[PDB]
Amino acid sequence: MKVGGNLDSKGYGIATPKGSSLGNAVNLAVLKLNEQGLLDKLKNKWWYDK
Amino acid sequence: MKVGGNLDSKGYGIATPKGSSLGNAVNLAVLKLNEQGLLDKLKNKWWYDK
Amino acid sequence: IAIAPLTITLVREEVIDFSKPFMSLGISIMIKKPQKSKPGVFSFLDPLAY
Amino acid sequence: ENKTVVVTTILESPYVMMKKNHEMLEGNERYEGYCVDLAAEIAKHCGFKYKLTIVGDGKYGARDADTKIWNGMVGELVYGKADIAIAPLTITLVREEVIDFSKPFMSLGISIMIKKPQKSKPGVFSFLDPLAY
Amino acid sequence: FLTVERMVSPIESAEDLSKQTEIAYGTLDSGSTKEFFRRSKIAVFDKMW
Repeated sequence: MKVGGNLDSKGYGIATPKGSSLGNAVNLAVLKLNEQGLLDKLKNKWWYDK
Repeated sequence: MKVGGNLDSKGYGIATPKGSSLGNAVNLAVLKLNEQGLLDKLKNKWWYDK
Repeated sequence: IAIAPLTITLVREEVIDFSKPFMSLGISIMIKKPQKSKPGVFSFLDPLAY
Repeated sequence: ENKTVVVTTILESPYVMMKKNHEMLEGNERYEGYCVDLAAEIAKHCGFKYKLTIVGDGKYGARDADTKIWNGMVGELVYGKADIAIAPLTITLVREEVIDFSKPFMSLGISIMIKKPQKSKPGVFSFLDPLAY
Repeated sequence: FLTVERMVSPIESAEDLSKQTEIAYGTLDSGSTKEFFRRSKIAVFDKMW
């Protein structure tokens, strides 16, 4: 049983080396799927649907 | 009264123009206060403490 | 620099740089808080069974 | 020319785990989970080739207090051993101070796990329950 | 028994809001929310839009 609220606020993010040219476009895709809500569908897939 | 859960997952971040040199250090201070949890303190100040 | 409750969106990302989120936002539902309803006559058989 | 991206990760459910018949599978298809389809769609939008790889030391990544060396996927990216790390990784300052993290796709907090004490309401004996039989 | 605490809410979910027409619902005349549901593909959010 999970009880009590979150003790803090943390976030899951993709690790990319500093100066990597891929950080910006990949982060753009992050904003895309986030705005596309696919994250919700997959989180429901691997958390709620199963 | 607020009812129901969050319909989405959005966020607020400090906006700076592209190429601004202050983006990285200010963001570092953001991660600091986040790790310092002061954001929760002031959020309580202006949301729940009042 | 811009520090305000500004929603982070793609089109906004497309032009400037946003810092990491200091606060997470979800769509909310504000409803007029109703008063405590009186049960009335049906309290006769209401408890313990329907 | 374009090259295959070295994608590093760690086996973690429901994020990353090997398929039940992985032994007769090859390459990226040997694994399964949330972050698998995640990085998959990442390559879908960004249009590149990638390769799913497992972290060597089986850790998230940490900086030695003595040798100052970052281990795990952290050191992998720092020492160029990997191209990108997509995993249920906590974002911390010391981790920001060495590499770059994208905007958080999933916000989490500390949780409290306890047992589930279930006391089913008796049907027969609950009648004569209060004092004693 | 004999407790006036009801706290009954009619909808309790935006889905039920789509499942009703008695209590109207909306947002500002603009905002990232208006574009959100403007572009949302969820049958709930689409019907409500």
